[PDB]
Amino acid sequence: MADIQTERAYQKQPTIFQNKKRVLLGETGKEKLPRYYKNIGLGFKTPKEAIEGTYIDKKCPFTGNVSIRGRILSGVVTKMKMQRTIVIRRDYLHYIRKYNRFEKRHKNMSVHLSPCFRDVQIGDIVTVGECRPLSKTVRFNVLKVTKAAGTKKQFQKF
Amino acid sequence: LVTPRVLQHKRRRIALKKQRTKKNKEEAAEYAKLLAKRMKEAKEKRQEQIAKRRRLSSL
Amino acid sequence: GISRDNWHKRRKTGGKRKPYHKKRKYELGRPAANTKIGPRRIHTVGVRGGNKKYRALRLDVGNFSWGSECCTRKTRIIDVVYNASNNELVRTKTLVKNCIVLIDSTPYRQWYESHYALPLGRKKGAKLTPEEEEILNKKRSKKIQKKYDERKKNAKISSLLEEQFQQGKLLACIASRPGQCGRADGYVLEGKELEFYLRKIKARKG
Amino acid sequence: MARGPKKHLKRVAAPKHWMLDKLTSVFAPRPSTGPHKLRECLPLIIFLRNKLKYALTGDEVKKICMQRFIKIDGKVRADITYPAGFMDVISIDKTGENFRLIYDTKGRFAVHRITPEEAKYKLCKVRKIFVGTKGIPHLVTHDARTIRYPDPLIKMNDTIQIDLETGKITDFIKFDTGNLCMVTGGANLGRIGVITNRERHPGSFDVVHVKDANGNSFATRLSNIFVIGKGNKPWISLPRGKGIRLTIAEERDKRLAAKQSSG
RNA sequence: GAAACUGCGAAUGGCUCAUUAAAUCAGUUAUGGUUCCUUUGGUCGCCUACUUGGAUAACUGUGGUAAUUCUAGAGCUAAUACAUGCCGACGGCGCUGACUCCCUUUGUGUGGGAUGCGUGCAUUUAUCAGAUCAAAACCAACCCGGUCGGCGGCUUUGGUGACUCUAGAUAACCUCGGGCCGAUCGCAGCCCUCCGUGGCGGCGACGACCCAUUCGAACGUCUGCCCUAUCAACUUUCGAUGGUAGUCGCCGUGCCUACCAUGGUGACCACGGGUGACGGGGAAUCAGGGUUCGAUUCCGGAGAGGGAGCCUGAGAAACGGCUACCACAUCCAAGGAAGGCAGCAGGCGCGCAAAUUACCCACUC
RNA sequence: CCCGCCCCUUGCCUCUCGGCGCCGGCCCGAAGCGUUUACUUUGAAAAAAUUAGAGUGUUCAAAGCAGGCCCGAGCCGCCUGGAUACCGCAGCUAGGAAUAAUGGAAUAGGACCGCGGUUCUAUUUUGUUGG
Repeated sequence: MADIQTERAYQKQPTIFQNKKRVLLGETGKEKLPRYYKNIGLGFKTPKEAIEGTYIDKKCPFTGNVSIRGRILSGVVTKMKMQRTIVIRRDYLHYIRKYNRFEKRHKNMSVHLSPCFRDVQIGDIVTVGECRPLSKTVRFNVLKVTKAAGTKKQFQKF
Repeated sequence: LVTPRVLQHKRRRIALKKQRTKKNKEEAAEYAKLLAKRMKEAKEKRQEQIAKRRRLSSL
Repeated sequence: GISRDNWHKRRKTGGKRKPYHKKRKYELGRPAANTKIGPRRIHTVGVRGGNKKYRALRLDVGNFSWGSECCTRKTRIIDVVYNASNNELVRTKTLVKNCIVLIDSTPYRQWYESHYALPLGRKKGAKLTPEEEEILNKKRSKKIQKKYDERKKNAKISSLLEEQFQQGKLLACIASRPGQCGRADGYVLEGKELEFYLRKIKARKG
Repeated sequence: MARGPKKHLKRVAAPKHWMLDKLTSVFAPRPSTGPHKLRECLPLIIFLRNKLKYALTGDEVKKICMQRFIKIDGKVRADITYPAGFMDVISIDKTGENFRLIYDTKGRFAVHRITPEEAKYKLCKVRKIFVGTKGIPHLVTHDARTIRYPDPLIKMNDTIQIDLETGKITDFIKFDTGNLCMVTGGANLGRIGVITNRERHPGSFDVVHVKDANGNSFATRLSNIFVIGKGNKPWISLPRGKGIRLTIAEERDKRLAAKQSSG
């Protein structure tokens, strides 16, 4: 937060300016930064954690430029071992009409994950949404994380 | 070589320009009347709403 | 020729795809501008759908701004100091978006002196007294004080700013693509950026 | 083939609501660009020799249109093809005839003759509202007219009456439940009935239920609905058929009842 | 009215199936990531203007080369080609305030004010606004209902599910030879404190800037594939996967470059190899379930001897355009020059195997 | 086998803004949804030709999309068709709750304006503007 730079360049949000008006705070006060966020719409809600916290990322939709428009999908976490993204999976069933049986098939996809969510673990349900391309194999972003399935992450007393 | 025919095309050229300016006048006139009309209905509605609120407060 | 295709390059699995359609005009490169600082040379490039695109080579003026008190004046672009994409570009004095460059700093003082009625950092007051005091002192009756009173205590001007006027240079940030626009433009550094890039400059060189 | 735009459309590629044959040659007319879309057009020449049968060859239409007996939307047109579509008025003043292009319950452009008094205006849907320069508004319609300074309560999916003579709409209808609507595309076509209900989905492809005066309920997409007038009271003239959408059994019964194929 | 300059088309069609196994293609979706000739509808006033500047063709005349839709020299003359640039009606706006007037010296409360600069849209940058929620108690500056220290009563664009949207304000940027704002053409009428001028009216034609529309174009989403393991591990600084910044491009994007991280994929068959594999709409057989075929009239795609590069244009990496290499083949006075039938006919060759060097724009476009 | 009743009945509230009521006061539709899916049922959206198939006497048929009527011409005309079905998937919509997966408080938190302790923040009102 007090360090968010490690680059060879300065990191900041667009649509923010630093005024040089008035002078009198005493000790400390306004961190000289109002926060930027926006609504996503479609019944999805911005996290409190985004508005509270400090990160500079342009590829998350709660802060940076990128819309969610078109499709909405789900998935599940399978792996995370990359920075500001994850890998996910989609289990589904393919039918054959000669037989009357189904069979299992899965694909894997990457998708970008905001620094807002940091409570992710491998095995959580995840929700995603169609976006403009961000990268070669990223076309999506997260909208929501949830856990509501068998063998939960922490003991029942919630 | 200038002839009378030449000058007509230049006179009609400017007649259209003036006609155009007169038309953008009259449109904005009518729209202002219409716009200013609504500033009335809206006000009335607001007043009604206020009255309703007062009534509700009553009890 | 030099192209910006996408039907080359491996897929995720390390697979290759065999040659498909021949190169086309809407997937196309055209070599880099590589614009410097010098006397203005501009080339007009025909581009797709019409709507000509200006490529600027060797600019020497850009329209920077001081949005703290909202004045923007045309000023000369002296030299490059920091280029946050590469180290080599600074050495050959290449000018691209988000560089850090130097300016003359002249009209910003003229604007300040006339509007806030105070000079910046100065070598001596001896220079001022015969001429450049003629503007600063004023003969108004009535609006010697009446205008200027409202300008007072809105001109604290910060420490890192004031010291730079004395050198005659200021650090501003290119916020344009000169190779696409045909113009250099930008904003001048303030606040925490201006603290940051100083430290990078002193770190890297010297 | 393609490297740029195409300029041919064949017979069998062409839509089926122009009712083309298959024993005249490979090409079909193809409407040239204009305000209407080619899966919603009736090209001009198809009105003149595949409906009304004044002309017999395409060369005849070229000799007719040049004489300037033809109008479309109160202005004069003079080409073989023009893309007139739903809710436009053709006007031949020599014969003293006026047509209207509207849908049968079959879903094809019929002959709906009308008084010349009716043919002085048409009904136009609003599709987009766009603020122009210096605080001036605009309308956008399906017949691609941009009418400036509309009344400030008219919004999209409403319909507006336009005077062909002077533009500058005189009156309008507001989109509301229980108003009378016509369908302009989709599987249901040409049906007339009141709105009854609406349904909204955040996202796209909202639908709009409909009910008629024959006691049938059906639904269609939002963007295929067009308003014609207030509840059970069109502000236009209606053709025969009137959106009933009879089954095939009942249509058989009518024909053998009147015994009608001779006069 | 031949010829010639100018505008427009020649990127449509026609033909072939060689390439091509998540590619092509089909259904479904997305431009809030973009471009768009044309049509249709809007957009159309901050010693020259009674009309500006100077050359080219056809044409006239003289030539060269074995030869080409080759080409030189001389003498003319045009524009909606080419290059220039007024006027009208600016009585436009904000901030400076020479000054001047009244009451509180000033400050501050006032009313007018000469004199300056910028003040259409488009272009690039910075900054500001983009309003209303739920109540009271005193003090400081204050309107009205009204009075010579105090009570009650107000508050201001459009749109989407959602944008750093639309429109607005402020400070600037300006492309010239390289934004716009008509020096163009044809039909038929008028009016003059009045006698051919000063004025103006109708009907067209063409051109141009921007917005919308139409025809699309281009990328992107989800799902769907024949044979093979005597193909089981594959991919990476010769970018493989991701992060950060930049260049480029119509735009989104490792597309490309710098710096940094070490990922990505696979027994749910990757990777590799094969295909007498263009894909689909479909076709043959068939009780039910299937099997086999799809070069081929509609739609999509790819290619014009093999490769690569490029000009023009809104649109082409074009072959009835061009340049080069490679494989062919033609003419020649040996100096040079010219070519690409998987267009319709036709010939040779190949094979078990396949038509007229016909007639015609009347139909359909 | 559509309303309700035993405890439940399309589970709830909370309400507030824009209609319906009845005599200020009161009642009930629309707004969040019932832990999640498969399955099944209804809608939407699906190029033509082909195919199935309705109509029509091609001399019958393969086809085709036409055609049929009364008047000497003296009507200057009349009438009518160019249906309907189908379209693996996957995606979109609404109803059902059996069947097959998945779900909860056992190191407790579910219910009620139950209170305390602690912290942050919202900008409305005392006419307006500031402390």
